[PDB]
Amino acid sequence: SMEQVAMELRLTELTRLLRSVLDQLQDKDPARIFAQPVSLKEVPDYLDHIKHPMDFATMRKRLEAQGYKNLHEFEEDFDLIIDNCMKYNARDTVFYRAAVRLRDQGGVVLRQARREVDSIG
Ligand code: NA
Repeated sequence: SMEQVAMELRLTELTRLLRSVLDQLQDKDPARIFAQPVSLKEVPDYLDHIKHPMDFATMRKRLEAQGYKNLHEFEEDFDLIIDNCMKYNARDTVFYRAAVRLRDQGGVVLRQARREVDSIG
């Protein structure tokens, strides 16, 4: 049907906006601390601590599979990256600190993306 295509055209444009959002968020992690999943070979106990791991490459594969229905789902994944890090790592570490900064710097970008999504559809 013609409805399904118009929907697919919107999902596609939502994917195009979320791609740009993802690039802007990832630019706020120049150290690439959140680039890739936490290594289970290197932190073998990680899953005893963190039940839902997340990272920017894993978000990217979901993004390109058009697996984000809306901005809320996308934000959930971003928040996981931050919240996981802040639990596993103590306050006085470079990792915890990198998350706090990513959160603060990401808020501006997510603020405007919420307006652009409401505004465009
Ligand atoms: Na902790």
